[PDB]
Amino acid sequence: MKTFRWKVKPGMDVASVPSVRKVRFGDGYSQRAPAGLNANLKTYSVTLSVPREEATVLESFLEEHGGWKSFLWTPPYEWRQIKVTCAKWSSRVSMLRVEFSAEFEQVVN
Amino acid sequence: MKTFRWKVKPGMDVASVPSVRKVRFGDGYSQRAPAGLNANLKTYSVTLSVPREEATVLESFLEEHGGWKSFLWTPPYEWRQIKVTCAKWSSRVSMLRVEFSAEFEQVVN
Amino acid sequence: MKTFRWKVKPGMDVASVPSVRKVRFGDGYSQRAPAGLNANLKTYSVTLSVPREEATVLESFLEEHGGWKSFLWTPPYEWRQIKVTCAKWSSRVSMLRVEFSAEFEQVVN
Amino acid sequence: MKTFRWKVKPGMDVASVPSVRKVRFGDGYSQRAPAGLNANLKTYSVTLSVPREEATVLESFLEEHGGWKSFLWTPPYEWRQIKVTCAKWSSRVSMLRVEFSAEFEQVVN
Amino acid sequence: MQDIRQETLNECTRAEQSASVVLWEIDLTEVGGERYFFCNEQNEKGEPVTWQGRQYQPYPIQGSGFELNGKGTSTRPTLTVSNLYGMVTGMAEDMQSLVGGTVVRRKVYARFLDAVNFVNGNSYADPEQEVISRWRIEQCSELSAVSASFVLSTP
Amino acid sequence: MQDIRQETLNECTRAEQSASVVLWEIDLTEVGGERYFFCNEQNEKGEPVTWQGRQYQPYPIQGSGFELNGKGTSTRPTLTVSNLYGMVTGMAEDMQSLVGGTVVRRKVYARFLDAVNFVNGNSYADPEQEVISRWRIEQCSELSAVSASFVLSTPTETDGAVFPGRIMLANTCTWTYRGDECGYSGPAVADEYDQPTSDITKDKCSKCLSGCKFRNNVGNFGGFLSINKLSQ
Amino acid sequence: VFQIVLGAAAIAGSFFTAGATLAAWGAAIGAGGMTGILFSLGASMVLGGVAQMLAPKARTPRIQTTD
Amino acid sequence: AGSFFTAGATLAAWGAAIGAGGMTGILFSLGASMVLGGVAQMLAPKARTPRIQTTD
Amino acid sequence: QIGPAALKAVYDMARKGARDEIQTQMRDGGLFS
Amino acid sequence: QIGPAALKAVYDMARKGARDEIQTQMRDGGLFS
Amino acid sequence: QIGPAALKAVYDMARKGARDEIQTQMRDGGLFS
Amino acid sequence: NYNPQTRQYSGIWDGTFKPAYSNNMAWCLWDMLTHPRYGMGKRLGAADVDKWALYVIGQYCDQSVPDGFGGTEPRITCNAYLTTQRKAWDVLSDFCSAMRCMPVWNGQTLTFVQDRPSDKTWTYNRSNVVMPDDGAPFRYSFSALKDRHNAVEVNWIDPNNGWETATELVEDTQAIARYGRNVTKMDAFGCTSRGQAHRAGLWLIKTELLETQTVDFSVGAEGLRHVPGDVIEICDDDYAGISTGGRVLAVNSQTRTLTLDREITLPSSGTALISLVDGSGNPVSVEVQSVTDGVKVKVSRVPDGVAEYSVWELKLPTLRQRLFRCVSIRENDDGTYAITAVQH
Amino acid sequence: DKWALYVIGQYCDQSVPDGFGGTEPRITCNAYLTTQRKAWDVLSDFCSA
Ligand code: SF4
Repeated sequence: MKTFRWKVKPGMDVASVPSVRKVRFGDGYSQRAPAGLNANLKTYSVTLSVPREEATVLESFLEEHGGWKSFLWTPPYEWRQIKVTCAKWSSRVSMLRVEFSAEFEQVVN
Repeated sequence: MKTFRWKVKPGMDVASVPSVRKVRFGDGYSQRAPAGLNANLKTYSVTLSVPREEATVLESFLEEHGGWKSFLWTPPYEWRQIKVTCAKWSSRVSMLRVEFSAEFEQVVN
Repeated sequence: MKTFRWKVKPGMDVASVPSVRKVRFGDGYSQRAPAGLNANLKTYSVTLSVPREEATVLESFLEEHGGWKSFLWTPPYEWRQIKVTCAKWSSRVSMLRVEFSAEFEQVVN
Repeated sequence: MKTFRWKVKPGMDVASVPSVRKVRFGDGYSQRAPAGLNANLKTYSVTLSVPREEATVLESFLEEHGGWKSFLWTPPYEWRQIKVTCAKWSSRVSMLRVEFSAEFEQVVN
Repeated sequence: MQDIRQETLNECTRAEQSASVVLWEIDLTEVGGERYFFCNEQNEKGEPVTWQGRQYQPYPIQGSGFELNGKGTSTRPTLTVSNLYGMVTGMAEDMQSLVGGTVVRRKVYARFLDAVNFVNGNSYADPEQEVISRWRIEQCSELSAVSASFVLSTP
Repeated sequence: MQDIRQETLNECTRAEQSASVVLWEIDLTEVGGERYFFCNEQNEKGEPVTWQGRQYQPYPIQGSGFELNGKGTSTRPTLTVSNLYGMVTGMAEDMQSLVGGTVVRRKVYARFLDAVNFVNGNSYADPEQEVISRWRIEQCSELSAVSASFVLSTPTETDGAVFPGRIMLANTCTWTYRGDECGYSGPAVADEYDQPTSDITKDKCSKCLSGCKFRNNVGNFGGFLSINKLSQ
Repeated sequence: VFQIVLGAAAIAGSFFTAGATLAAWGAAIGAGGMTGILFSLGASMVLGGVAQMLAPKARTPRIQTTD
Repeated sequence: AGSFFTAGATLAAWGAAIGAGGMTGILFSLGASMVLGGVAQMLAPKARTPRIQTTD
Repeated sequence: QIGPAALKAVYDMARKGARDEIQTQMRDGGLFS
Repeated sequence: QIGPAALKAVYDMARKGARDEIQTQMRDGGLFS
Repeated sequence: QIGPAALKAVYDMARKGARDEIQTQMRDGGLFS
Repeated sequence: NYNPQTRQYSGIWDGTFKPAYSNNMAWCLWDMLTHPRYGMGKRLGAADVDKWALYVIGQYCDQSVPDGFGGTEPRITCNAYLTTQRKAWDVLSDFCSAMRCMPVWNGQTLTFVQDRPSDKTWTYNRSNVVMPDDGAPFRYSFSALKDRHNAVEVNWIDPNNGWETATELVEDTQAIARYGRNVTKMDAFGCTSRGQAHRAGLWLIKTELLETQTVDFSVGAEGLRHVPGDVIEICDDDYAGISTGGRVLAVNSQTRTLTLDREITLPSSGTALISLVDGSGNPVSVEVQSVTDGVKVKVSRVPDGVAEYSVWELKLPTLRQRLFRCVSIRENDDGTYAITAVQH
Repeated sequence: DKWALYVIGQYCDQSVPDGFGGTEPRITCNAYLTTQRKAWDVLSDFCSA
């Protein structure tokens, strides 16, 4: 299955952290390069809240890909569909709902 | 594009920690030297709060530079234009606004 | 410039931690010596609050010495003028005032 | 001077952690021996509250000893005079009073 | 000094430079195989990196230990590659573990890459800007279900 | 046991003792330099520590690796010193990296220091209470804009030596010119290229038979002028 | 931020490992972009002599008591 | 040979527990170390020969 | 980290490094260990 | 753990491990270091 | 300290210590490595 | 184009070897390396060995030097008779120690670096090299006291008395009065003339006495221009008490003047030179006329296209060059190169 | 240290049973060193005799 349909409530964290090659010379001078060839990928600290019955469906979706594999997702940040992978998806059960916390990492693949 | 033209929130940190040459064995005589020529280049922990529409523009500006490619900036601290570089610029996307947490380290080249 | 004129408001940390030579023998006996020859130097965890227009002067004063070099200061602890060096001086900006947190280390030099 | 004649605040910690010889491989049979003869010398986390004027006298007393040179003290805990040594004695200098935080580790010699 | 073109020397001294791409070639023709071209990265269009008209396919590859020292022991670099999907394994069972082949390493500034690599093209594209070094495979030091490490040596 | 005075042994056994001050002396007089005296600390009056009437200038200096072991390799201590303000650098370019000099280390209890060091004086001041050790500089291991590290060695250090050392050669003298074995005391005759000279500052022996003949010293020639044909 | 590049005063006693204080590097344990523990080859290359770094010091046969 | 695959497994769960008394780390597989002299050295002890003498 | 196990791991890593360096010095230039 | 103090300990443990490995290789099979 | 990065540093320090110990043993008493 | 009997070269070589008997030791080494039957020709092979480096080496070895008996003599010569089977590294090292060269894999060919008086290739100041946390851009080390040999016994083979091992003793009695007396033995590989053995021993002694210090000064991305054996200059502003290098902040071609960091002091007598970098990496050097304050430097001529934040160096008449030859260059998987060098 | 060698020579001069019926000095020279060895080798040989 390809697309992620659930929605993220609280306000996520979108961390970029570009990789650069940096050399620090002597009296205050330096030398910087973009290191890589294709931008930075960015990662989203996503949290879902779902009813106790749909949590099984969400778990099945996140377990089918199983750490590897990528799914399509349109983040509510730039509204540009991207390919992402999830590898942790911790989940806390409650009386009537389940709260998922996960880290979606964008991948070129 | 070469001038960060956004406004920063009231509470921002400015760390200096200059670079000096220290010689001290145990707790005896100590000798200190100014080390390089551009001793302290500071660091500003800048925070911004912007509507969800301009978050895309701010992130595009920060991502195009991508760690390298210093840009001009006038901090509200000394009001003197300097050249700075950003490397992390995390973001958090609330219901109506988004907050940016970036670090600006000023450079010479 | 030689003398520090600004004043410290809240109550600072005055840490002594003298250096001693200690040997621990067997059944509870030991052997202690003062290690050095001239006392312990003692350090002050100083914090200033200044109007936003005077923070530039304070930073100029703290940057002229730049980690090395010493300035005279009379601590509001013993009221004896001492020679101190500052090496970090973190600063936090606000709407109308700037708060400096610094560590002054007493030096014989 | 050889006796600490100041008064300590209510909250004071007394740690013992005696010194023993333990032999136990994995989680099998274990053997314990009393190790030395002067098993535990304890440790008192002493806190004092003194007016700003007598802080000078307190620090002169704690500084002349300078880590070595144990001094006599009667803790309010067992009311038995012992010989103790101090090594840190940090201080906070408030508007009207000063708080001393010191560690008294008792000795034998 | 190495005989390298003036454009590379001009780029080396700039404060803000482009990314230094490293392109690898494995030549087993002398030992009865083919030539495989690799690059650790794709390009901005999600395609294998085109250098001098030749496509270098994306594959996790990383070399280390490269140095020029005359005194003492001859330098032995190392090259780590991805053995996921059992590709290198297939090479090990067909070429006597790649022993005796050649490894060619090119350092090229990304500014001099062919214009096809970038959406907006490359005005400073120059196929003659590269630094080439040849080594030989001495031993496939490790081959596992994940990665594969090869020892290199001077010819 | 070491021959140290009874006062030092009395101080060593005390539970609460004075600080042990280590004083250093660099002696480059045998290699054409001067003598420098250093201590890691000043005294309570902000002055260089005075020991036995001699001032030891304050300078960051620290030694390590000092031990007495007969088995195995000869002990090689290390001495790290501050190179701020380019001071040791100035010695490295003037004394051939200080190599061949002497390093003298004294351990003295601070209670025995000279009375001038303390404001209230020293009633137990005793200039005869010290422990002395001598070493030689073998190599300036590192010298940078911050510090300088020297390798020290025992003066004996039979590392590069051989025994017996005198070598049997023909057409070459192994003696030292105007030395004891050479036994020459005449006027200037020639230089190392056999060219005649009346200049005493340019008078050297070629160490060949002709050089010896120039001085009529063939009797004291250090070579053996027949072995070149018996070795065939 | 920095490159440590250990020399000789650092390895011979930890007197100048704390001279640079190794603070930000140790807090960042290094990086994937850059490597620490460079271990400058100054004194190691010169142990045999300066003339050994320019020529390979040709060898000689073992001395035999037969001759 | 380079910390390229020490982070391949990321060592996170083991490093956070430094190890255990039940189990040991740093196993250091002896694959390439035992094969340095050759495969024939892992099966036979490579009989020695006397030093060549110039007298002969 | 706890000191005991860390020290043991450092000791085994040091042994492995020493063995690798010894086997490296037995090559052509080296030191012949 | 502060790096400056730990590096000396790691170096000295490496020295001890190297000496132990050298003495081990001087045994029968070994490598004679 | 993350283990993956620290293990390479420990290995390199061990290599340096092994080289230093080997060069030390080639001195007079030593073991001649 | 080489005549072995007269040991002369006509003009440019172009390659294209020729089968003539010669005593040139560079080409004896070439035969040892690239012979398919008995040498290393099956392995290795041609196009892996730098023939031009060996050409220059043989030219150097063919130069005439004083014989010591009154005449002249070729500098370095063969006449070895290799009978025992030794490892190829042993024979290569004897060949490369008889003529003072070190073989290193350049990256495309195996080159040989010969100890010769060479001109500086590049200059590095403290603003062009990597700064570690400690303020030591350049680290200097020195050779030990017992590693400065002043007496050598060279074993050559005499063809006059009889083809037997003659020992020639070389000494430097001045250094024996400073660094004790460090004596060694050495085997001159191809020597059959007393002059060549004495020259080899004297070269060893002179190198140990003159060349003393080494430097580690790991640099930025420019290091890919360096091969081992390159001679460079180090303008260490801390080794000297003055500042003689930095970066250019602004260039004013009209009314020619330059802005630099730090402050420059003119010498009392003589014309100081400033080395800037052209608009195409050519490092021309020009003459300074006067300096205002300590920054505004007026030069005789502003080179074309001198960009801002470009490296400038200062050459004074009373300052030594301090040349260093590279012996090792290491890539740091970072973009920086770790360079080791020794006095020149 | 000349005094240490003095005591050592005194110890080496002591008379001990010869094994044939008479007496004999404890430790003695009569070496003839012809080859050139490192000074450490000769010193260790002397200090092991
Ligand atoms: S050759 Fe004669 S004059 Fe010259 S040093 Fe020898 S003994 Fe003296």
